[PDB]
Amino acid sequence: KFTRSRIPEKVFQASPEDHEKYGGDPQNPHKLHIVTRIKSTRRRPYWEKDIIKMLGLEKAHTPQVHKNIPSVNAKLKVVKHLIRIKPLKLPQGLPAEENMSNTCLKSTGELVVQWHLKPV
Amino acid sequence: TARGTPSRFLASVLHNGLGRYVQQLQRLSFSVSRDGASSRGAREFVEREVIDFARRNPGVVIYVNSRPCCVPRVVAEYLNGAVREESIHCKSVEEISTLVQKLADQSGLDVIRIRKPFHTDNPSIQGQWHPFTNKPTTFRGLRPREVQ
Amino acid sequence: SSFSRAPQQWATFARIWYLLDGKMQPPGKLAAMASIRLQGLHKPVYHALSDCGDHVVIMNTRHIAFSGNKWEQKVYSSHTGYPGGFRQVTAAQLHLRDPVAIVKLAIYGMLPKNLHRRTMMERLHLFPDEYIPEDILKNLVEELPQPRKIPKRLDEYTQEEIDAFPRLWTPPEDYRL
Amino acid sequence: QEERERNNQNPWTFERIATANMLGIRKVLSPYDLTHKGKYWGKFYMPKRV
Amino acid sequence: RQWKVTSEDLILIGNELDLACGERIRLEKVLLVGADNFTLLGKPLLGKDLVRVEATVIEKTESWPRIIMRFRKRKNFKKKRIVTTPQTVLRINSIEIAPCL
Amino acid sequence: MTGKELFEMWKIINPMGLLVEELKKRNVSAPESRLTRQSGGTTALPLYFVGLYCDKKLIAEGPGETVLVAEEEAARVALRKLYGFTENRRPWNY
Amino acid sequence: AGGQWRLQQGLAANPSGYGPLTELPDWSYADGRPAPPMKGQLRRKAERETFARRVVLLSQEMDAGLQAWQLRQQKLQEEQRKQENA
Amino acid sequence: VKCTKARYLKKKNMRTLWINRITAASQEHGLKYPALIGNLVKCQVELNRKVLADLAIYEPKTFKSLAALASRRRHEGFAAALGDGKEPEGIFSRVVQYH
Amino acid sequence: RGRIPGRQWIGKHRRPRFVSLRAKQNMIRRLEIEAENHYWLSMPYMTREQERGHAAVRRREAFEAIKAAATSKFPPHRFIADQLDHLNVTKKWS
Amino acid sequence: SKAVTRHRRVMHFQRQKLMAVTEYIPPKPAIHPSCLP
RNA sequence: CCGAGCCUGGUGAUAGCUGGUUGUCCAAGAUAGAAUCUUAGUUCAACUUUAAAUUUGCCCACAGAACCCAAAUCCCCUUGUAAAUUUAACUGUUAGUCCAAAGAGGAACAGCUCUUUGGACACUAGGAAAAAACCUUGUAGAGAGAGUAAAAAAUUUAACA
Ligand SMILES: [Mg+2]
Ligand SMILES: [Mg+2]
Ligand SMILES: [Mg+2]
Ligand SMILES: [Mg+2]
Ligand SMILES: [Mg+2]
Ligand SMILES: [Mg+2]
Ligand SMILES: [Mg+2]
Ligand SMILES: [Mg+2]
Ligand SMILES: [Mg+2]
Ligand SMILES: [Mg+2]
Ligand SMILES: [Mg+2]
Ligand SMILES: [Zn+2]
Repeated sequence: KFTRSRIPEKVFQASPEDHEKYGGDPQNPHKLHIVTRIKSTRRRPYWEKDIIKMLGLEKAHTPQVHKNIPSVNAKLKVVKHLIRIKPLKLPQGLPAEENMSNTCLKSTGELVVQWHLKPV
Repeated sequence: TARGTPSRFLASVLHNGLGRYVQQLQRLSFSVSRDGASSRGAREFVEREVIDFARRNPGVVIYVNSRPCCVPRVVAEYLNGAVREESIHCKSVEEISTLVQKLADQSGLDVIRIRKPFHTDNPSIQGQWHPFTNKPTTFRGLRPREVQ
Repeated sequence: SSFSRAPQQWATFARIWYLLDGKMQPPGKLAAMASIRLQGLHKPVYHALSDCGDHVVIMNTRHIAFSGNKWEQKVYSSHTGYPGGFRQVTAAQLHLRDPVAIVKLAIYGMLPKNLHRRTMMERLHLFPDEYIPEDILKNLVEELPQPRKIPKRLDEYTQEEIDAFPRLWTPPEDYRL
Repeated sequence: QEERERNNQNPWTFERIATANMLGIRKVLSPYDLTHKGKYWGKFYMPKRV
Repeated sequence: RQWKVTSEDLILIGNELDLACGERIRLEKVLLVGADNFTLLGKPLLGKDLVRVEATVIEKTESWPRIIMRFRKRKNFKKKRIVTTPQTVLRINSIEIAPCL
Repeated sequence: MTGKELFEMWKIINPMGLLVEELKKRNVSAPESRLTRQSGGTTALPLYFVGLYCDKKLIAEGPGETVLVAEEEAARVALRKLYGFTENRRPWNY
Repeated sequence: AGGQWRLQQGLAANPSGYGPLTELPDWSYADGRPAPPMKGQLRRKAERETFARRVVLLSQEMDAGLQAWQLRQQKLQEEQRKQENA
Repeated sequence: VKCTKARYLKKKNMRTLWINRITAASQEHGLKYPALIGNLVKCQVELNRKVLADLAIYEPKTFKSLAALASRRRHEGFAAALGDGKEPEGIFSRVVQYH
Repeated sequence: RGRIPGRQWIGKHRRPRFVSLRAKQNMIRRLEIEAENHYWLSMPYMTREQERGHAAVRRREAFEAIKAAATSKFPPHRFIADQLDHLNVTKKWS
Repeated sequence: SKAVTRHRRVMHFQRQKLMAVTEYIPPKPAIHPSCLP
């Protein structure tokens, strides 16, 4: 009968080809996931639904930030097929208190701290 | 409902925007009662706010009848001859203030379904489309399959 | 523009007499093109409420060609209304009895199923062979192109094309052929 | 069949999809299917499947 | 919402702009400008210094009452709501282009 | 006045004659009218395009039900082009 | 249309999402005065501000936790030294 | 109920009419709508379907200029398909970077 | 002719649905996204013991705020002003 | 019905989509190994 | 209009059964079973609802849970989240259908019947032809705006020294 599926740990062991493909350095790994709900939590079990609302993904295509740590990766594994994950990487360093306002996302997972909304 | 309710195309009175804009509300006629709890808001409004309203809008004229009436009402006459009456029965001062100001901002023509959200009296530039715009001509203008 | 209202409207919504030759062209896409031109989608001023149809003339419907063994496999079926009145005819029989009916039915199918279908089919015109009445080929505008080109035959291939085309193999001389 | 399952250029295999549960397909699948991966459907046996 | 406009023409907008009637405003965004023989395209929008599109507010009115009914059958589920949205009228007074190019 | 066009504000008879006399005032050749395109000549709702050519170069063309109507409409177009009251003209400045 | 192209180029899939097509002010006074911000842009700015605040909060919390682990392991080493002294 | 549920089909029908009209004008100028709109987006012009259709009707010259723009962008994209890099990018295929 | 027994999508005999390249490409792109998610869920930043006790203070503070909000429940206040303002219904001019 | 049947039990649409995605695509070079080599 | 007349009265007889049940708007909300001359009903439980008091509620990390003869589960600090328990007052649900999975019965029949896990329906919308139960998709309005979701079946087969 249908039950919540346990995932083998060997699945989450990236190979060098996967590293070269996705551009993720195993050393100095990222620390923040941006997550976006892509599929309906409907026609899904209650545990997936409640974990979704736990993570705060009740609305779709609305990116939410979370940590890159096992306690959270557990839930993200439970509902990995409902959601898209990408790292959060920024060149301009963390947003300072003076630049809290003029922040801006990018579709590429970038988080820019200055948003001049103007071409070069 | 649209099919039962009449309709009209968007238009302005005398092309109000091109030259000088004019307050298209001629006149307001309040009818309030000294007594009657229904009219206390209207009485407070004519006490305090109507003065500044008239000072702000000199072009409009305001008449106050102040006679016994179970329901206080307000009539609004426009340049077009359009009359529009609203009953301010049991209405607060700020409510009827908003009411009067939106009546002033409103144009003197019936609010009904508007077909198009725009109006261009000169819509065609570069020439309006006809079947022969985007096809070439023929040498000596010969139809297909004809000798001369 | 600088045109007056009624003449501009008239020129915009005027009807056009298209002309097409069906010499070895398939009735499917022939009727596709015809249905488009008759509905009036090709007009950027199209709206179904406005009758923006156009007249179309087809020629040489007799000399039309299917893809495959359609002449034998395809069946046009109809019921007269009476018992035993269910009759099927292959496209070959239907062509022999009426060379226009194939393209007519194709267009009647491509067209939408409203009451304007019959008016559009009335505006349409079909001719089995290369012949048009004087008025009908007089009130034409242009001949829109055929959808498919016709491949060349050996009697049509000029000699220089054959010479430019290379030979692919060397036969042994000892061979009857 | 072993060299076929080694040579298939398709990056996607019933083994991988089912053991990972990447689309909630465990709903439609059976718990025995992850070992009867593609070869079996009920009693039948489809060797061309891999 | 994109419009095409000329001088001395009207447009309607489905909300209030917090502007007194008769007041003039400059439209910044411009996807396109064109004359009888040429056109100016943006990537996506044109420069501020290039164009000058000015519109005067004419009217602020409550839209005609829109009925909405929700009804489900044999479940005793019926409801009405009558809504009037605010909407504003603009008139395009002038369009000018600059020598800058 | 904005909306109304010129020949809707001002009535004319023999507009092609008016055009001819104006072109004589300007000292240019008497133009000839030639249909450029047509459709449905035998049809009950014919469509014609008549262009007016001076020195074998066109200055105006007009559509029409019939040849005569298209010709007078093309003359009207030429008069608009001359007097500068085209529909593509500069709006009134304020 | 073109959403994948926009994403590959770095722009938003929907041009209405972000960029100059929506974020700029749609009108200003003819005198050159600036108009007040739109409610949409205001709420988007507030959302982005909360987003950045949350990012900073999480990074600070987690790096502080890592530093605490480090100093706890250091104290462990030190108390092992103390034991071997005893 | 039908009045209130008719709004979505109004939106849909008018979009279908805009697309039909633009497709007609595009194939009148030799192109078709998918290529046309894709190339327009690639050249960074976000002109929606209603104004595109209105330009096709009242301003055919501008519309065929846009169609030529689109076709040239197609040919540049095909040159890119031939050589992705190691080549000069198309003059129209170039993009403006915002920040 | 051509009917099939019972309802056409349930039971021992049902209408045969068929797959298309559209559906195939859609689902393979979905599971490509899911494989990228696998890759990114790999490569953790911290371990269990590093992750153990850093957010305890924040969680405690949030729960104490919830506790305070739950305990803080009383009727609203009552005012002579709001009680007497009902007398203003019989306002009238002298 | 049961899991095991005499007939081939019709599978779920997602199931047969998965089975239609997963196949043995036979790999060969762009050049056939007979004519050229 | 006699398996025992008709009139009146008791009598507004009784009915676990049928039918019916009147103005507007909003919100939360289909839920394991036990006993019953009981299975067309009811009482309790369970679920749901309202108002209160308090603090832990859900997800869960190592460790931990049988000899006989698998999917998963219980417990579970962290973490991510904001719910939970108790107190007071009732009502209503307690005649259920399909899909996937593990099984039993039957013919390895049923749009068949019986248990368990999950989903959907009995709430909107798009699609698959129309379609309850399949796939996408949920929190509510106006728009003559835009990006997407699921979403269109492919197959032609046999010569021989
Ligand atoms: Mg049936
Ligand atoms: Mg079963
Ligand atoms: Mg009796
Ligand atoms: Mg008797
Ligand atoms: Mg009773
Ligand atoms: Mg009943
Ligand atoms: Mg509700
Ligand atoms: Mg009973
Ligand atoms: Mg716990
Ligand atoms: Mg059954
Ligand atoms: Mg059953
Ligand atoms: Zn070969």
